[PDB]
Amino acid sequence: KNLLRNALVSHLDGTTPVCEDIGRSLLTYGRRIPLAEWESRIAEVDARVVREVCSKYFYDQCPAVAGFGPIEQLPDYNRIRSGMFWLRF
Amino acid sequence: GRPAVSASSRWLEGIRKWYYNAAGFNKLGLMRDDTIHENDDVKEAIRRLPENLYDDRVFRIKRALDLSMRQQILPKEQWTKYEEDKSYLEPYLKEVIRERKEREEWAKK
Amino acid sequence: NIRKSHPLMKIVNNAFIDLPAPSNISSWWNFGSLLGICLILQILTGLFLAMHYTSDTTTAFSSVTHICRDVNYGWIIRYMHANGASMFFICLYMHVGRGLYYGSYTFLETWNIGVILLLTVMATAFMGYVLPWGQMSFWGATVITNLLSAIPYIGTNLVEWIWGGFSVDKATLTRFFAFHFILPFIIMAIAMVHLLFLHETGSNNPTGISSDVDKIPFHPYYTIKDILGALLLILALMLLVLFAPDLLGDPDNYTPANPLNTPPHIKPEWYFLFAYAILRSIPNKLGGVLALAFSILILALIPLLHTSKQRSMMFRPLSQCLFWALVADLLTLTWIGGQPVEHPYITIGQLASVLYFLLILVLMPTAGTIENKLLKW
Amino acid sequence: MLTRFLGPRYRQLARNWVPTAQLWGAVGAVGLVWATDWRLILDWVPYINGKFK
Amino acid sequence: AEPEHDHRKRMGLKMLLMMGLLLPLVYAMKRHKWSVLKSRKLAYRPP
Ligand code: HEM
Ligand code: HEM
Ligand SMILES: C[C@@]1(c2ccc(Oc3ccccc3)cc2)OC(=O)N(Nc2ccccc2)C1=O
Repeated sequence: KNLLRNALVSHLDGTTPVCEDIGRSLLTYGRRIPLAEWESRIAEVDARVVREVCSKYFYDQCPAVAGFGPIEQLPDYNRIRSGMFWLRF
Repeated sequence: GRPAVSASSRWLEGIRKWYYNAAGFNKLGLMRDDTIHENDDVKEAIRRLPENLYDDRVFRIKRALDLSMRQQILPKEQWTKYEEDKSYLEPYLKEVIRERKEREEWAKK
Repeated sequence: NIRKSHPLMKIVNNAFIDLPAPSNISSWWNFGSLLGICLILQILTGLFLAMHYTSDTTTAFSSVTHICRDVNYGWIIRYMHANGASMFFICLYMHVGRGLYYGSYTFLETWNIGVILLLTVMATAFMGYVLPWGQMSFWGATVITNLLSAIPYIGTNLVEWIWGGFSVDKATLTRFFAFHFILPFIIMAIAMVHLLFLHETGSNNPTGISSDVDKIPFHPYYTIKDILGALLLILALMLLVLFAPDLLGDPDNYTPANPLNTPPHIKPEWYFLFAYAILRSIPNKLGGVLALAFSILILALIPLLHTSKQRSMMFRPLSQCLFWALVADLLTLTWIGGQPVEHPYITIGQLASVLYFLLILVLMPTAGTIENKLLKW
Repeated sequence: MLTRFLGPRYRQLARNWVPTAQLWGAVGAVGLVWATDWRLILDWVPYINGKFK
Repeated sequence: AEPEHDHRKRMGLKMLLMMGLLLPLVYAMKRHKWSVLKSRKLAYRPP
């Protein structure tokens, strides 16, 4: 959480990054979303939220894999796919 | 030390060309040299190929192994045509055999 | 956690999980794991049969019937054993054929170990079959044992030695029980050594061309391919056990002991037929047994007779025809080995015997040489 | 000295795995019961009364 | 001679019935996992 707070604030430092943020936020969210709202969102996150939210997008999900280079040892897709779930769970 | 052509040579060629088609490695896109049994003389010949040939053979072999697993073959339009079949490994292999044979003749004295 | 570091799972991982294997190995490659399943099968059922069988001349035939009638489910265990022995040979045959056709024998050590594994299981099955002390068990035991008597100078001290007497009697049934119990454990060790030498290079494939550019992990792929194929081995085994228990089993072993009376037409088990025909062909004591030994011991000469510039027979029309002529010839030997030594049969049996050797020692190697020339190699 | 595993994080870890450990026992119980045909335990399941009385 | 005769064929029934369930299923498990290889596509793109 703290890492996100520092990142959020560290980023919006100076006219250019803030401008880019105003400009594109309006494109995406439609509004600006003031620091404080982000803060409340972040505050709401606890272990449970991480577990659930992660499970939803990650758990037993088919990934997209891209590889370039000396990739003979890159695991087979089935093998990568089996790493997306845990047999003890 | 030359002149001749023969209707017979064509029959011999026709028999070779016949067997080549019967062998069928050309249905997998392979070329003759791709199918040679890698012994030491051969591994060294593979080793001496220039990048382009070395890489082409790798891709052809992969293409064939992949066909073999699906027990499929290439469209007839893509089979390797006898007589468009390049003896790319031969000269390296012959040379590696010559040098070995030389080593052997030296080991005799 | 990790499969790779633990001194033990590291072996497992390197043998069944991460072992790089050819993307293209065929059904023909399933037999090695089926041979392993066979060995384990024989081991488990074998064992439970040992908890109830007795090795004395008197009660031997009887204890086996005790198993089939009295002991809970002994019949199913007994039939799985018997039919498992046949499957084991079915698998040996395919496995050895696969190696010939595809040039796999070029892995010298692992192929040589295979031959040893072949002789070991044949030794094992022989001792096994004698165990119930039936008519064929006895006479088969008498025939095979006497082969050793052909050996010059020391021939007879040897058979009597292996007998522990003046003929197949008491002493032999007991020792055969013993050797038949230990052999499969010794086989198991040789098989691990077989698998060790094989991993040194990994598997060959249908094309006879290196697959290092297209290796896949043994695990998800061959793990499931092997499972599926085990279930097929099982169906075929059960069909026998559960629908045709006596089909390969000779009716004469259902009659006890007769050292005094040899059955009219004694017939080998099945997997010995072709070799039995070869031994019989030639009307000579020594030469028959020599031909017999050579008929199997020939596998180890195979590698010296490789003549082709290619490994597999996949791109070799001539060799292919001769290969099947070999198979067709073996099938002829099988038919002939199960038939009376008479008119049409002895001549057919002698010509098939020269053909077997003629094609391995001369025909195949000559085909390889002309296939090379045809290709301008 | 097992006090290395005594603290808040370990207690949260213990919690997150309770349902899993619970459900594993479920699997083990039902599985032991069904493999030995636990006369005692089974006689209570509605169907699976293939022991009449 | 063969007291087990009737139990054997009842088992035998079950063996074909079970085998007829498992065979298609295990076969489908293997195809699923082999999907990835069977439909994979290759392309060579040398300099
Ligand atoms: C675990 C090691 C083994 C043990 C302890 C074992 C035990 C036995 C016993 C006690 C018998 C006599 C009872 C009967 O005939 O049914 C027997 C017979 C036999 N076993 Fe084994 N055996 C073992 C490995 C093998 C192997 C490797 C083979 C070869 C595949 C084999 C094939 C046979 C055969 C053919 C018979 C004669 C079967 C018959 O028709 O009755 N067994 N075995
Ligand atoms: C107890 C008997 C045997 C066992 C347990 C056994 C087990 C195996 C296993 C697990 C493989 C790995 C892959 C495959 O399925 O092909 C294999 C491959 C091989 N075995 Fe055996 N086998 C036995 C008998 C033989 C015999 C009789 C021979 C030849 C006389 C033989 C020579 C080979 C060879 C040459 C390969 C090379 C693989 C290939 O080229 O595809 N083995 N065996
Ligand atoms: C099962 C059998 C047997 C087992 C293993 C054998 O080993 C070989 C198999 C093939 C090739 C060489 C040996 C041979 C016979 O044991 C046995 O008593 N017989 N019966 C028999 C009948 C007539 C002549 C000789 C033998 C077998 O078939």
